Amino acid sequence: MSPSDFLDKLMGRTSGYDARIRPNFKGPPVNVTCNIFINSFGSIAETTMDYRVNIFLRQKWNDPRLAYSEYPDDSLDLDPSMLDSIWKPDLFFANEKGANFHEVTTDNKLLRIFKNGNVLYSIRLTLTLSCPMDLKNFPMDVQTCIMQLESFGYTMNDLIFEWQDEAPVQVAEGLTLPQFLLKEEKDLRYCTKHYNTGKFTCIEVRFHLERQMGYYLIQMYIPSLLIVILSWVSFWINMDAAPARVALGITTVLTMTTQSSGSRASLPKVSYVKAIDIWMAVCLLFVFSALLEYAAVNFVSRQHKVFIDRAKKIDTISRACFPLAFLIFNIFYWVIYKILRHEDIH
Amino acid sequence: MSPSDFLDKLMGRTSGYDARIRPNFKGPPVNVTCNIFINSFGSIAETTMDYRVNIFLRQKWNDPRLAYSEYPDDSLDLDPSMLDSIWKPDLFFANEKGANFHEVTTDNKLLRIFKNGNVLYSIRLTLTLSCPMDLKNFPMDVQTCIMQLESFGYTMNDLIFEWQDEAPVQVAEGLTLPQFLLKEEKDLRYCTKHYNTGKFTCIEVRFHLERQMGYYLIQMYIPSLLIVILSWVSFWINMDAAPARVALGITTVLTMTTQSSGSRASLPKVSYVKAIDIWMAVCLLFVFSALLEYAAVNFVSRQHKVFIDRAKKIDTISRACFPLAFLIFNIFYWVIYKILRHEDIH
Amino acid sequence: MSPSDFLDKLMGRTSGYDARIRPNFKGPPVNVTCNIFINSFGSIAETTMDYRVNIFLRQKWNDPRLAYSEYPDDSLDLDPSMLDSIWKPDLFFANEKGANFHEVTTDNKLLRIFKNGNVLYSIRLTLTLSCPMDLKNFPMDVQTCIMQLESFGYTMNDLIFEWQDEAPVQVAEGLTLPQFLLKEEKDLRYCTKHYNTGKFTCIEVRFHLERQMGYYLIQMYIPSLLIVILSWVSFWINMDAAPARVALGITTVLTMTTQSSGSRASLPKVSYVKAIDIWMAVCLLFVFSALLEYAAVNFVSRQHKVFIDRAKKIDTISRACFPLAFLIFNIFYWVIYKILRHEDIH
Amino acid sequence: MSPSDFLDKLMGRTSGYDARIRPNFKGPPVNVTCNIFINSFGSIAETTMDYRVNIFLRQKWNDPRLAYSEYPDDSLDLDPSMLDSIWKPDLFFANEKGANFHEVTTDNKLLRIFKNGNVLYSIRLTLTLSCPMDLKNFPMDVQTCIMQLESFGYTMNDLIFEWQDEAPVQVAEGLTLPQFLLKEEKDLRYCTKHYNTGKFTCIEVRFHLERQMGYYLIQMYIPSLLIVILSWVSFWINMDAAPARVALGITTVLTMTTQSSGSRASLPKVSYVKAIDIWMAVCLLFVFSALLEYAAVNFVSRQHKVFIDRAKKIDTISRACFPLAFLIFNIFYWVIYKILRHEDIH
Amino acid sequence: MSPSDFLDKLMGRTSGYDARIRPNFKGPPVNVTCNIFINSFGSIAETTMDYRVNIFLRQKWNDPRLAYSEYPDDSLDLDPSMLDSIWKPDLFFANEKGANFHEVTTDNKLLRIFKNGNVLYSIRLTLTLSCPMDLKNFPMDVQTCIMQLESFGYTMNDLIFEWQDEAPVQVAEGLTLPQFLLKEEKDLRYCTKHYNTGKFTCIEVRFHLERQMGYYLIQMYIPSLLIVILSWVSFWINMDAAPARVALGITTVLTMTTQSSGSRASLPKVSYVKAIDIWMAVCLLFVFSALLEYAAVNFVSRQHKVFIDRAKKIDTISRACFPLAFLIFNIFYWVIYKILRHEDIH
Ligand SMILES: *[C@@H]1O[C@H](CO)[C@@H](O[C@@H]2O[C@H](CO)[C@@H](O)[C@H](O)[C@H]2NC(C)=O)[C@H](O)[C@H]1NC(C)=O
Ligand SMILES: *[C@@H]1O[C@H](CO)[C@@H](O[C@@H]2O[C@H](CO)[C@@H](O)[C@H](O)[C@H]2NC(C)=O)[C@H](O)[C@H]1NC(C)=O
Ligand SMILES: *[C@@H]1O[C@H](CO)[C@@H](O[C@@H]2O[C@H](CO)[C@@H](O)[C@H](O)[C@H]2NC(C)=O)[C@H](O)[C@H]1NC(C)=O
Ligand SMILES: *[C@@H]1O[C@H](CO)[C@@H](O[C@@H]2O[C@H](CO)[C@@H](O)[C@H](O)[C@H]2NC(C)=O)[C@H](O)[C@H]1NC(C)=O
Ligand SMILES: *[C@@H]1O[C@H](CO)[C@@H](O[C@@H]2O[C@H](CO)[C@@H](O)[C@H](O)[C@H]2NC(C)=O)[C@H](O)[C@H]1NC(C)=O
Repeated sequence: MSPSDFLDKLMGRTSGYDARIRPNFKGPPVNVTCNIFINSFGSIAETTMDYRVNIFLRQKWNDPRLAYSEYPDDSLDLDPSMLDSIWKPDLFFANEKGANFHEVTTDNKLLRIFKNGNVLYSIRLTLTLSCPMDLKNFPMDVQTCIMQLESFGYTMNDLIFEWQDEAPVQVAEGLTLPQFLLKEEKDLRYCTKHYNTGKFTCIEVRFHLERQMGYYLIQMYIPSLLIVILSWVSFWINMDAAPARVALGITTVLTMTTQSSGSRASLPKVSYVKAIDIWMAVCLLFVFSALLEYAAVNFVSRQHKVFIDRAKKIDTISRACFPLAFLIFNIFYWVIYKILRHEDIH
Repeated sequence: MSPSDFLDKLMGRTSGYDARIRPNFKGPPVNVTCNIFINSFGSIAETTMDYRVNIFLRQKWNDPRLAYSEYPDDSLDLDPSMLDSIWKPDLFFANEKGANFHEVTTDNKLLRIFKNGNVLYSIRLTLTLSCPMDLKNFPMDVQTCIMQLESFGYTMNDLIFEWQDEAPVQVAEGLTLPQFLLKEEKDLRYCTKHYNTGKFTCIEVRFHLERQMGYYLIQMYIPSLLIVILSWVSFWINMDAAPARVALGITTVLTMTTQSSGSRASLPKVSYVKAIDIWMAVCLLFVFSALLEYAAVNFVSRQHKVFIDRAKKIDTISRACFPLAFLIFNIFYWVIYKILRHEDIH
Repeated sequence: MSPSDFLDKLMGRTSGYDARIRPNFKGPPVNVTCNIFINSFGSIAETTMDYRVNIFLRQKWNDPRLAYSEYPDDSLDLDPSMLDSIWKPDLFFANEKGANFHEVTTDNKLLRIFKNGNVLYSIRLTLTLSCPMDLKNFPMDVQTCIMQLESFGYTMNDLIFEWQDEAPVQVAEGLTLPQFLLKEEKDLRYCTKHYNTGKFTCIEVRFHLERQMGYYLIQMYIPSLLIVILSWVSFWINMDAAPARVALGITTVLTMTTQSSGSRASLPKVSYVKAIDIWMAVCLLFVFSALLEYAAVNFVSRQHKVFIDRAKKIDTISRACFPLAFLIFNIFYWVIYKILRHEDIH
Repeated sequence: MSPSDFLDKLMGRTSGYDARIRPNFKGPPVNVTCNIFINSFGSIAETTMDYRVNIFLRQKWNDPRLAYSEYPDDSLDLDPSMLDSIWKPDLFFANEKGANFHEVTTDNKLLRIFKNGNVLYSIRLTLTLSCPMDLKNFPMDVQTCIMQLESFGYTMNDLIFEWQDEAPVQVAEGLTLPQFLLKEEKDLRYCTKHYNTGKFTCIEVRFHLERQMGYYLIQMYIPSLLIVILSWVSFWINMDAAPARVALGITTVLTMTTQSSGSRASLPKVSYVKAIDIWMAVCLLFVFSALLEYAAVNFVSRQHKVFIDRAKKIDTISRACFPLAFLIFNIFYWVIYKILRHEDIH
Repeated sequence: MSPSDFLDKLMGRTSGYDARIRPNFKGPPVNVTCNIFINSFGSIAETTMDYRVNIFLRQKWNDPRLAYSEYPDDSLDLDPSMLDSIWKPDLFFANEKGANFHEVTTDNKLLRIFKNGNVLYSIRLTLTLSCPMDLKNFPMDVQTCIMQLESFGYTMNDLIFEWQDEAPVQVAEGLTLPQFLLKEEKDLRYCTKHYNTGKFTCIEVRFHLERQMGYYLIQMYIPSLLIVILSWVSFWINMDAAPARVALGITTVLTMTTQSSGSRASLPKVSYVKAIDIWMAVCLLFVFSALLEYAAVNFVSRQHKVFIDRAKKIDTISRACFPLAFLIFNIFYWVIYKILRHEDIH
């Protein structure tokens, strides 16, 4: 038996097969079972509020008109040359900003037809999916990325999207992301769009990502801590030496304002306040109060000797008060964020 | 009755249907009723003077030649395979810089034909629409984005664009923009282009966006206020200590010039002045006058003791004059902008 | 009379019409009358030496083979479906780096055929035209943008490009550019390319743009003036206080070098000098000479009291010499540039 | 014998050749022998975690149906006009983010058919292949780039990919990369993907790249060494002069924090620490301890003469202690990294 | 005689002309004579190691099958409608990273057929050609850009590429590049690729570009010279005033490190050292030695009056030693680079 003509007798003008008609035209809705295989993950830009992903989308459905028994082979691995002449679901990604196929040597498509009439349809896709991100608790935040698979033309009585009981979302082995950590577990919700044109099917997955804090502690917490400790040096400097103490005040706030403005380089402008802003605002208040303390002792020292020992008493108290009032804030910052970020796991 | 041949008898060579001829060729103009559904909104770049939007454009019109009665179904959900062989309006966006369709799995199109001959045509579009923006009152400004839907080839006697009485512009639930706030109400104007080639139909919507101020107060108002308060420390420093007071003058203007140049990072170069420039120019005049005040008291102190108490009197007056003259400016800046920005709601 | 067959009898195999043959094959050259309508203007990047423009290109020419008398309608508004099967001029833009059509819903084309056989052909185009820019007199410069419309395949004996006597270049109402001002008048030159392949027709327009100076005076003239005035404070400071005066010298040149390097952020590296460089070089010489003046008085003061009053005399003279020598330069800078920029209007 | 009809008799409807059927349909798997020729290499972006490469992909396989004996020519150099009508392997690159063909004048393809029925298929490709990079030991790191060639539709019983015994990967002569060094040797592994759809063939190459350190020593090691030596000047400055010594402390850490933040300009945010961070953290601890040493001697000097010589003793010890404790660290940094980077050659 | 049928009789099924067969199939190789016309030149990015160019590629060759005598016209200006149905060389650019055609209104192609059977084929192309650049002697370097035109499918016995004796490379009048100078003369080498697939023809041109130095002297030589002269002020300052002299030391190196890091903004990271690095390293050594000189005189001054005049002697010597040792370096830097850059013209 020739391989070429079997495609003609199975589908075409001779058999009356039409690619514009769904399998069960006036019967039960077509149940399309979908699953994905994340080949790559990355390019998560916070400013643009989206992320890039490369997936292998597989779809399975039953077509009674494509049932065959002539060839004894249980499966029929078919090239994508007739993929434009069989009926396919009109799946689309609702949160997608930009997508394209892959044609590096040939069409990156797979098609298989089984004896019972089922059809396996695999494709390679690159997506740039939008993600509404909440940047509160910025250095220590669990984000949730979204992915919706919804039909465009067919309603609930025509097309239904489902997952398998077996691994709907598989991730490639060894895929490690630079700045976050992909959780093993995933959430499969069942969205359903309700437009003025009618009802449409939809399926949704959730990806939980945890940001890595190490970079931020190396960049905007340890150097800011060093700057605050540096400002604490002024209590040990001689109270008479005015240019030295003011230089320790002013140069500290000089570098701190630049660090505060530079800590929000990648963050998209957001009206709410972040935990990083709380940290660098409290540290800026600490070093500004340190210079205002000198502005107090310098005016106290000139009141003309009970004003001399009183001037030294502020320096002695502040030597063992500013580190205590900063260690308390560190406890009230590194505990209230390891409690609440732990809360709201999902 | 077969599904395949009904499309042939309804339209094609057998029925004489032509896609190059409008429905009422020599009769009343075709009334096309349009509406949109904003799926996503964002990427509003001020430098490029445009914004990005992803919409679902729906068009409805009556075609007498497409009236059918053979199939008892009231509606006929048709795949987009014959969308290139029926008559469609030549709609285009006048303010569009760049647009494309979506073909992530199949064509993102919808087509429905009813018994009376009406046609429903839905499509998914991504647009980059130009927006003439006025950046005066920059930190607190209500912008207005524009969207025009105009025919390219047909005139008023052929094609007419209209909205429904029901929700012409619908926005997806949960769509929150990073830096602005989309008003619930919308304005539907009725533009009409008048070129040398004739008259053309047009319809226009207006989107009112309010910028969020929080980011700006965290970045270029609170740190500038801290810098001005820091410059006010020099009145409390000893008048004899020349290097300390000049260091408090110069380092203040050193950081202020960088902050003034850095406050216009994203703003496209604009000839008019902004409210941010007024704020940082007045604050720069305040800290420059503070250093010029020291330049006055230092020259007054050396005139050789009536010149000593006179020198101290300027410091005592300026301790309770600069905050008063700055609080008055704050009243004359945070009231004249909450009055006028409130004015001109549209 | 049917609408469909008239296109077949007017042009096609039955009538012998060929789209590969110009109307007057062995007669007078075809005169194509062109005009444009600038829908948008902007994205004038100085670094890349080009600008972006979106235009409506209209072309008019006579085709004797397309003359019709059967339909009583004077004009024949035709969809762009046969625009690929009629003869069209092979116009191209010589200074174009990148261009594309627009297909947001359908083809953005217009075609009209009149009784006498004339053809009106309108199209929507987006262009990125290169512009050779001269950046001398940078803050105050009149640039000239260029746009050439030239045939690629046909010579002078075949194709001739012309303008109308009526408004060849029309600009959309309300089009205001961010950083420049488009002059109302335009120049229509008549270029003619002379390659080794022969002679070709060409038509050229000129757009005169004036830069807006306000941004630059807010950024690199007023702050530099404030810095120079700040350096003039050192004459009023006590001559004995060495760290204060040197701090007023050094911090001034510290900020000035950064401002001089930062004033050429967008300017493409150019070998010639600009007016901004002249301004900031003279101001840098003024503040460097101010510190060298202190380097003179400090060495004069220690020569061991005729050396004391001599030291004070330089400070008293320089108090009323540096502003006079800077006001003279301001006159010799703001007059020699309002004379010469006024000159060379075209 | 005509050249045109031989292609028709060799393949087509007359001969029954089908491009949708692999050569040995129900026999042994088709063995495809592949090799590449790297025409260009570069654009290795660390932030995006990928690299760009332009290659000449050559594939060789046997087709019994294409065996010919009519033309005495041993080889048949065929234009790519029938490349779409013969069977070709569905090769694809697994780690590819973006790829395209080349059509600068014509299709950049080559096809040769020999007497025995073998087929040579050469193509020009541009790839943007993702590379999982490990940035530990950043200034001195051996990276490994990856390239996988895997079939999409055919399994192990159908398609098998192999290399030659002769030069599978050839590099163009004179190809020198800006920032790395391509090793002469290459590793050819034999990957095999195992998806839920079945087994697939795969072949993999490895490219070993060595970063060039010179740029980094000129930028963030020599200037940091100069800064640390500059901080060592404060031991030679007079212990009484408080503003001079604190200015040598503070300005040093002022520039060092900017250098530490600026050393990670191109590096993508990574949670682990790098060797550059170790270097600039130890140097920051050295200069911060130098200023804390002054904060110790200044407080020791005022205890009211056994406190004077004790104050000078710390300065004398630190003159010959800080360079010794820094030279030891240099030995413990430039040896532990020339041992371990040498280790793990592959 | 009709114009339409002559194309059919000259080429097509009736005449047996095949576009898949070269003119002399089993005879001498086809000699294709090529020449270019650079319409635009620019966008030479050093970081990406490539440049952009827009050219008019003209090719001339003889086709005996296209010889005609029926039409008395010596030349036959043909539209590009049959350019896909005649034989054309498979030219490609070996060093090209990205290229595209131009279709702004129609296809930007030209075709002419003469009586003897010769064919003239002109096309418009935009290229992004890679250029291996050597950045040593960066401010004053003669670069060489490359352009290779090589066949992809045909070998030496089939296709041969040649230039004319008359102007192979023509440049448009008035083309002035921003940052370099294009030499009038050009080098035409004769490359010949030798792959494992066989021998291929190739032709190569060379473009010599000279960088303009003016921008660099305005940016990183004159301000660095001013900084070094500023550091020379410290010799004239009083030796007792410690904070003034150290502030002149430290602020100088503070600005110099930023200038040294900022002088390599556009340069791609390169392991070798550049002339700019030599210049700013020597100037950094000069200002660091100036501060170390103060660190010497300050320690010499306190040795308890033979130590006082000895301290002043270093200041007096260094007043007339540092400018002499810097002028000698200027001679040994501005002569050794005007000798060697002059050498190696090609
Ligand atoms: C697609 O799935 C739906 C839901 O599982 C099927 O609908 C059910 O079909 C069974 C079998 O006839 C009925 O007994 C149920 O009453 C149906 N339920 C509903 C809610 O309709 C449907 O038959 C499936 N279609 C196909 C083609 O497999
Ligand atoms: C499209 O809408 C216009 C305006 O509503 C219609 O024009 C009117 O048609 C009615 C019915 O014949 C007339 O009585 C009016 O005089 C018309 N007004 C104008 C200004 O023309 C038009 O008929 C509609 N066309 C279709 C096909 O529905
Ligand atoms: C296109 O325009 C040219 C120039 O106006 C026309 O050429 C002239 O035609 C008139 C009418 O026959 C002659 O009297 C002149 O001698 C011609 N001048 C030249 C320089 O050739 C030409 O006829 C026009 N062609 C068409 C088709 O309108
Ligand atoms: C492709 O290569 C495989 C492996 O070399 C070949 O499979 C072998 O073929 C020989 C010859 O018939 C047998 O003796 C071996 O037992 C086979 N081994 C396996 C593991 O199958 C195969 O024949 C080759 N196919 C072609 C078309 O050359
Ligand atoms: C293409 O050019 C080559 C080289 O000029 C030609 O080859 C020569 O042809 C002449 C004329 O028959 C012979 O006498 C020489 O011996 C040939 N030399 C070589 C090295 O082959 C060739 O004939 C030209 N082909 C065409 C079609 O013009």
